[PDB]
Amino acid sequence: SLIRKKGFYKQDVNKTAWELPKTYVSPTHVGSGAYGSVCSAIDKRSGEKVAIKKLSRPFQSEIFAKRAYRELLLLKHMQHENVIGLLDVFTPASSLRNFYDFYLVMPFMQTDLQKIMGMEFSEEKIQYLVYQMLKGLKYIHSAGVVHRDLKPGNLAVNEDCELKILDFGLGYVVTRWYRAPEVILSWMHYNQTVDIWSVGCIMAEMLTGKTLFKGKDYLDQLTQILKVTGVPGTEFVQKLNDKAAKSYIQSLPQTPRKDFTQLFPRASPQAADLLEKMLELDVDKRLTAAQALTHPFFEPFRDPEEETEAQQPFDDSLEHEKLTVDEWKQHIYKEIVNFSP
Ligand SMILES: Cc1cn(-c2cccc(C(=O)Nc3ccc(Oc4ccncc4)cc3)c2)cn1
Repeated sequence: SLIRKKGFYKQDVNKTAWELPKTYVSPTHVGSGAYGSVCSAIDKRSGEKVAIKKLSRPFQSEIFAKRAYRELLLLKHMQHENVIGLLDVFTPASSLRNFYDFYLVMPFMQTDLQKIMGMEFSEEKIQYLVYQMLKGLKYIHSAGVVHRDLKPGNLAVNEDCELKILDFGLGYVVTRWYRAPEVILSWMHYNQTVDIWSVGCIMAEMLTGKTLFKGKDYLDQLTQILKVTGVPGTEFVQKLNDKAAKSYIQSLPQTPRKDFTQLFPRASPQAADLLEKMLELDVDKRLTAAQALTHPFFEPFRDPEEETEAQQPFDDSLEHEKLTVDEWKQHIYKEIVNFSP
């Protein structure tokens, strides 16, 4: 029996106890989150900087354990340069009795779009960033995984504006500025283009420095959205499965739509055209990621070779299962043992 597996040391990070393999040195607090915390560290085998997320009591309930397992599997499955992935995964535990937590090792990302937002970007920087976003989205979408909560805080960037999508595939009055109207209002069934709406919202915010859509409640956010999209016509209205929402729309002053040239008076024609095609209420007309990648806005950067798809769909399998915390610990433990970098 052991206290922790050999080649592990104990060190305080941000005033909590961490247990790390010897190969990871110089841990430095990065952030504390809702289900874990993150430090940066150096892999002395190569001197590369990595992020390490310590899961916080993942085995306190079945909900917590399923969540932790899902994050592990989603990170393991995706292999794309614009989608954050798994470099390593470990636990200091030597047994199931000793198994209390585990750690995920990922490439270190300096910051994210939320921290460098607020300000107006050059259209070339917007081109590069949004192109990377759409490549990552095309990949996870091709694996059958949607994000559903894409926002600037979910888009990590390093100093060279290399971008990785975070937190893919996961009440009160939480902010929903970047969520698609069909998600907020559940007035028709959604598809993968829910993320494309978010891209539009983010791109607009880069062009203007101002958040496109806010509002204290869902009705106010809808009013702000219709200011931009215009009140939709009968073709869209017929697709609503919410009869009260349909009646509400048909009873509004029928305000026409766009001149996104007028809405975004400093954007290029290609930027405004792409925004027009992403900020589209009709979920069957809104661009997919793959279609948006073909748009003239990305011509200076476009490389179809980089626009890869996942070779296999994301496949779990236990996603519907209702198991005990002990069984979830068994499966997670197996996955950690079987990992290979
Ligand atoms: C609860 C849940 C989470 N997930 C999930 C799924 C897929 C990816 C991530 C994720 O990006 N996680 C992640 C993001 C940022 C992290 O922190 C950094 C900080 C700096 N550089 C790199 C990573 C660590 C983990 C999380 C599914 N269910």
